[PDB]
Amino acid sequence: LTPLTEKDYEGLKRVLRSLQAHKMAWPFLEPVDPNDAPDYYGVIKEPMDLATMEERVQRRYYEKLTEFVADMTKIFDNCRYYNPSDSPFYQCAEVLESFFVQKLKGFK
Amino acid sequence: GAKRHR
Repeated sequence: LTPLTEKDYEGLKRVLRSLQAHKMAWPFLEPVDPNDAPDYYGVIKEPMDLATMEERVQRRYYEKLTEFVADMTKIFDNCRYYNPSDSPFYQCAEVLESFFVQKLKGFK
Repeated sequence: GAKRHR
């Protein structure tokens, strides 16, 4: 797989901002606050959130699109793992993952 | 594990 270029990085930033602007992105903007989920960091092995992704994109952490997609997928899979399926959080992960898959298809 | 309400 090819490395990310500076042009690819403009696309990553675009996709990240589209997610951050979505009405269902509210649970994911910042790292989970342990005061909202006291055992979260003992249960979730690899926490992730959109702010952490934004720091990584700004620092050109990702070498390949697969690593960016893996981090995004952690956001959604962690939320569905920690929360019950009837929670507003679980719903937000399902809607925002579908939106991310629509945007990702753009990269080809 | 139940998260705090928004």
